[PDB]
Amino acid sequence: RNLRDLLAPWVPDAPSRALREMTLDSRVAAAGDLFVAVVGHQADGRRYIPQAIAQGVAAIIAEAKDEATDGEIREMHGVPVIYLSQLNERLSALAGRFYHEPSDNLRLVGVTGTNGKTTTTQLLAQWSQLLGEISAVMGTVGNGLLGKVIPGSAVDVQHELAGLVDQGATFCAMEVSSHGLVQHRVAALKFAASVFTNLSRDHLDYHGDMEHYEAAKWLLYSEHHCGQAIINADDEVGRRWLAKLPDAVAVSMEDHINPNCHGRWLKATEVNYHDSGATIRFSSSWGDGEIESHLMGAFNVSNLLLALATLLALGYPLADLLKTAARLQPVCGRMEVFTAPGKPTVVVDYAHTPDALEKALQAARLHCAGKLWCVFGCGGDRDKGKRPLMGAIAEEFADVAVVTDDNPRTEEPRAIINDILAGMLDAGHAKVMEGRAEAVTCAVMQAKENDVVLVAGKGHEDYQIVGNQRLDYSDRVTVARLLGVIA
Repeated sequence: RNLRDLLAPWVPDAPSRALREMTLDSRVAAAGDLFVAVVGHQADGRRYIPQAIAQGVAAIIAEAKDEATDGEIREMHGVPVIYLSQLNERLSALAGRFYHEPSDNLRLVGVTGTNGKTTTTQLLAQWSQLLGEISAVMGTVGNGLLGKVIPGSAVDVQHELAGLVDQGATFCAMEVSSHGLVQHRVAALKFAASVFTNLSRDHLDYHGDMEHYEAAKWLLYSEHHCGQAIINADDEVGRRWLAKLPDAVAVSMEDHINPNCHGRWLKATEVNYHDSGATIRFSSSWGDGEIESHLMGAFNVSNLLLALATLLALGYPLADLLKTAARLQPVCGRMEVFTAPGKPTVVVDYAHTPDALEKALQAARLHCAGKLWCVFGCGGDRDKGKRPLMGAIAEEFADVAVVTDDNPRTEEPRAIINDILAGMLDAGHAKVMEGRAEAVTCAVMQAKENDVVLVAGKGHEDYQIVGNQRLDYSDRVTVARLLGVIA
């Protein structure tokens, strides 16, 4: 890493300096570092140029706005200070070059949209790895090689990606936030593929507003190296964009493929939702097939189909994808199914809000031939507002509501339960059982073979907070033990 080589594409004959790390934060800028001084929200890193120099940085790259001409090379206390216009816009490119273009040295897939981003990202990484990649994820959860995810600027994005390259990653599935995209955080990344789980947004009922929204986003995407575009056609905006993008892949499970266009497509033709997952029959421009998914709900059918279409577009053979599909697993604590011979199906899900609980129950229902049971509670010493709403939801969308404890903390456990019951039309029809373990057991042992039991609120959060004590407890382990299987 040399300053001169670093800047060669933009500033000829920049001074030669060995560079250590690249940072935006003057507080950590150390001997040999490249400090980058940017202007943001009510912030100007140029203020800290003296501090960075005093700390022994090798060089500084700074925003030119109001202070210098683009490419102007200055010298302060012997330290090169090079000014660049539109530095925020160029930061990704600058960092890309600093870190030896990590996105040129693995297959990067970007996933954007409001729903299904996390799951689709995980499925991409999982499936590619089953096909022989060493895969990684970058997301809100965290970054890392698959199964080693560690819990944000354009520089951090490039740094992290370079870290993954160093660890031997050949494939990375990256969640891209709307905000991140707008702030140029992935501007210089070479995406092999871009997955659009949806393109619609709330608050755009005015035609003028939808037009502006689409224009802003279209402009943004036009400035990125998106690679192959894989678009959910069950989204209204998705369909409109597909009509303008003849090389994009159209994906649907609700009959939104237009065969007249002769483009690439993938669609579910039928789904059988059963106890252990979904049997998904699909047709595609690559051929037809059947996948045995071990994921639950209609949304996860969509997420799987998006991942499949993406990997097909990237050239992974259909036969190999089909051969590995049955090994795709649920995201940790998310609609995780446990089945056992002659026992009810049990789903462990993290849902702990009204909206999430409703979605979870709707998903579980699709796999439920018999009665749907819902075992849940609400956290103590937190906002009480959700309590009656979650009560109402369990009553409406499940057949049997089993109300129990979920991290009561220092609050009277039965008071929390009463708050939940208060939201129900017929509280008397709910089952109340305290001791969460006991409640789970009640449901599992009483449910019929063709019933489904949703155990909501925790996912893989393996503790129960009672008073001030974080007690060892796991829904997954409790469920597995009851069913005679291994969590």
